[PDB]
Amino acid sequence: MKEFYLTVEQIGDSIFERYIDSNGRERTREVEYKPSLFAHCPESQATKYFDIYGKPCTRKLFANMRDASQWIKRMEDIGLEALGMDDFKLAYLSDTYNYEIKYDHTKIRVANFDIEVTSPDGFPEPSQAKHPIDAITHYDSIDDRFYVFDLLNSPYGNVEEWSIEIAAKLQEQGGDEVPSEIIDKIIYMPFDNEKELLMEYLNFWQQKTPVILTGWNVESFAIPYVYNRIKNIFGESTAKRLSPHRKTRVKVIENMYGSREIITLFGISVLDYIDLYKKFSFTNQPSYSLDYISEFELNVGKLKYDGPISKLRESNHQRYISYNIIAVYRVLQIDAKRQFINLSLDMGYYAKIQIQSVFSPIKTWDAIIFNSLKEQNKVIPQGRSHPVQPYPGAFVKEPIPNRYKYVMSFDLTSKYPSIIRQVNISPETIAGTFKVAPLHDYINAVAERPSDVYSCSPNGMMYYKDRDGVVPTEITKVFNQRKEHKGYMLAAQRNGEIIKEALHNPNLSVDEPLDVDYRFDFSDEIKEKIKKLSAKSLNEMLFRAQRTEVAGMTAQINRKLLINSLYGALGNVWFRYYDLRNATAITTFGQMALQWIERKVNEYLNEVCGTEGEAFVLYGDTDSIYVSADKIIDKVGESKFRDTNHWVDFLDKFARERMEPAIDRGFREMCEYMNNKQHLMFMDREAIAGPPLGSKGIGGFWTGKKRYALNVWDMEGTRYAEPKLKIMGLETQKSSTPKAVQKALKECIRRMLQEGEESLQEYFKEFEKEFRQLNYISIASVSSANNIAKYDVGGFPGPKCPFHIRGILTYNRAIKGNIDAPQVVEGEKVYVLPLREGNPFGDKCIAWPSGTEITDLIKDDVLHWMDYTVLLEKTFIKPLEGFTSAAKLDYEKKASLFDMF
DNA sequence: TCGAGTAAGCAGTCCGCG
DNA sequence: GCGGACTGCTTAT
Ligand SMILES: Cc1cn([C@H]2C[C@H](O)[C@@H](COP(=O)(O)OP(=O)(O)OP(=O)(O)O)O2)c(=O)[nH]c1=O
Ligand SMILES: [Ca+2]
Ligand SMILES: [Ca+2]
Ligand SMILES: [Ca+2]
Ligand SMILES: [Ca+2]
Ligand SMILES: [Ca+2]
Ligand SMILES: [Ca+2]
Ligand SMILES: [Ca+2]
Ligand SMILES: [Ca+2]
Ligand SMILES: [Ca+2]
Repeated sequence: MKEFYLTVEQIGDSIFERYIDSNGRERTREVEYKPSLFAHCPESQATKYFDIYGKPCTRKLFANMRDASQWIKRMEDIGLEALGMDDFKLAYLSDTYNYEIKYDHTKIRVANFDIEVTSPDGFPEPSQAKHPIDAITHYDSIDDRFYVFDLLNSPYGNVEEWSIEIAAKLQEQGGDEVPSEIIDKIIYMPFDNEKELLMEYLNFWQQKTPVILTGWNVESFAIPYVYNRIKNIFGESTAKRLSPHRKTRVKVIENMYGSREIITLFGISVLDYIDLYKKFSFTNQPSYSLDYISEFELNVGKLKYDGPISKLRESNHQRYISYNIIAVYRVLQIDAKRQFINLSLDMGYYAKIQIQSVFSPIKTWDAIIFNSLKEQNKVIPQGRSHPVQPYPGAFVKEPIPNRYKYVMSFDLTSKYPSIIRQVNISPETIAGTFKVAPLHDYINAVAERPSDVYSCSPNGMMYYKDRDGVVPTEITKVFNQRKEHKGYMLAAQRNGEIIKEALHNPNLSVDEPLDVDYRFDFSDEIKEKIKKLSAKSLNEMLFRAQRTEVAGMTAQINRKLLINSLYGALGNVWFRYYDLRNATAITTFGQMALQWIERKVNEYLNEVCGTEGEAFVLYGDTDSIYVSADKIIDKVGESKFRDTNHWVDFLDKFARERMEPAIDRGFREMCEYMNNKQHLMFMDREAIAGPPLGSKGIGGFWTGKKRYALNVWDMEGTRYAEPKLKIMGLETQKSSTPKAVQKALKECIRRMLQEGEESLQEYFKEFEKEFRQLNYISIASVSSANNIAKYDVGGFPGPKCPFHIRGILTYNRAIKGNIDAPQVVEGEKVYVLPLREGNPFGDKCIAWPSGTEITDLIKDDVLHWMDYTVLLEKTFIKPLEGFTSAAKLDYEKKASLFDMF
């Protein structure tokens, strides 16, 4: 096989590399790598190396990496550019793997671990590591085994061995319900002292050294705790055995308020799953506890136990160990679904970076572009310091707040990357500038043509047209990958809807789910078989279809993120190719594109309707336009349609056969106006929305910018079995809104859009009447909590203290002394509840850590003093009032003359 | 919240507005 | 009571 790296590090003048050799075996080597850098040279000197602007360079080969680093410093002292890849390990990878890397994931050791630490006196701080590590579960992907290290004897209690027999039994048998599919994969090792546990763990680690190391909060807790505990018991040298090269660094992570330490393990790639999840899941969760995320992702029940976790080992060591094992498995289950490890490997090997650098799109793109340029013997520029400066972004149209009955939307494929490609925007393609007119003049095609030679953006920038820039070339490659995966995602989505339709008429029989590839649209034969399957088989297929859709979503949405982040990197001062001229060229072109096509669509529809100055485009934000289709429907007349699906078909056909060609003509003209390199503004129909035929539903509404709701029947060619609410920006979509209130507001919206005013009124009246019965957690607001100390003045709120911070201060006063009280953690999220006048907490609200029950001794008081009236007004009535005023509806029935009878 | 970007919404504080 | 100046937070794209 072709060789591929696992990890790479620079340690002084050596590159240390772990890799898979041509026979599929893991190897390690130390290489005295001699890096090269570059300086500009005269024309007279013959060279094969040129910088991205075509200026000749001479290659400097250094005796070692330290000499090269020192040369860079001396060049700074002289005031001359030192060109080339200054991150020498990336140059090493480029030289050693000068081909498209094909990797075999089955040869990569992926380790997933979790530790337990009993701590009677609060949270066990990893920097101190003052308490025994009393359990480690470490899953190894090559062995496919869970290795469980269990401490039986501790200063906090001696316990009996964990029983795999009890672990496997149902909870109704007094067991722990460790899933049957992993029971045979557990290798259980009890220890009568912590020193032998840790020594054995290190020997195990030496034999099965992780390449990818993951888990939940492993970077912020487990890794520093293990390292520091081992360091405390044995000394530094023993702790450094967690690194295969025996090198570690305490790394200080900081943001704007406060800093924290992590431990860099040289020769390991740590991908903490909480951080993978935050970057790649496109959620914003009220809590990031593993129990909360597991429930959300997997629909598994919370791991229940009596008493605090600090007393679980002594009271129920059996459950303690079983829950440690289950926690490790839950991360594996989340990854089986979301596939973020697969994503990280894919993108890491594509860019030729340390796999952990997938968290940094700047590093990822730096490597991709470097490797691309190096293939042509071109030399990358030196990175430079820039002051942070603002620059303009997207245009957002101010909508007229209203109900909107029939709506069709249109959206550009990968807009900003497509602009980069169309205009040919790159560091080395800048051709000059032209005299800019107001944007309005370009939008209305009255400004003089910018250039008859170069490709232009309405910010004044001109670009070469003779050859693609490196940014366009490389963004296109990742875009094409994205397009492939989006195809699989949408097919799986369409397939899911076929199965949902089939579930209306399930067959009474015993059978199996069909063995099919859900990434491809079901054939006629598969569809006929589906119509004869049982509900059980259909539901199994639906689950599999949905999992395939999720896999496609991960692959496509994060490649979209990567290419959009290349645009973003152009506006980040740490990017080697930072240039606000190019960042602004993209955003300003984007503004024009939106408003240009708004004009073109209005013009087209006014023509086919025989009107003048009528506004068909009701809204647009950044890219998409939303078009009112009322007049189109009315042109034929609602009575002509047999059912909802008939007018959806009609609008689908109208959009595709009439509107899209007009939009295409419109953008082709804009391309010629700007003299762009290639027409790539492909705006296709997105949503078709409206009320069910014959209903009193309103279809949709806008309250303002970034705030709307639509009842959608078809989305990008997926025809839903049941209509789907597309709600953007409204409180239903905000993690700060209480769970039960999201649910209620969503149902109010559903009733508004699908059923009408009377239906809304019936539901509102009931919610208002019954909501005090809702569980306190489900009606609590959520907020991130920053700068708690800044507003703490002797335990009381300082000037301008935020409401949620005031709540935390109230909580802190209430738990003074209470030893079984969780502390609110700076920068994490809290639940927040209002409190009625005269409550014993002495303030108008209280807050506590999100994802948790509030501690027992104040819970009864919070429940007794909760201000349901304020809660309802702020979280439910106020937002609903906004929805209904915008939609011109009443959520309460107003008096009429009929009341007199 | 270490990790690409800007636009813009709403909650809440403080305090003016005769 | 509502709105502007401001901080804080969270969303749309
Ligand atoms: C979602 C998102 C968009 N944008 C910008 C760049 C996008 O091209 C532009 C429009 O956003 P979108 O329409 O959400 O996405 P897209 O056009 O890139 O891809 P597609 O519609 O094919 O799924 O807004 C960002 O800069 N960052 C982001 O995270
Ligand atoms: Ca635990
Ligand atoms: Ca120490
Ligand atoms: Ca788009
Ligand atoms: Ca599309
Ligand atoms: Ca059937
Ligand atoms: Ca969009
Ligand atoms: Ca099209
Ligand atoms: Ca889309
Ligand atoms: Ca009490």
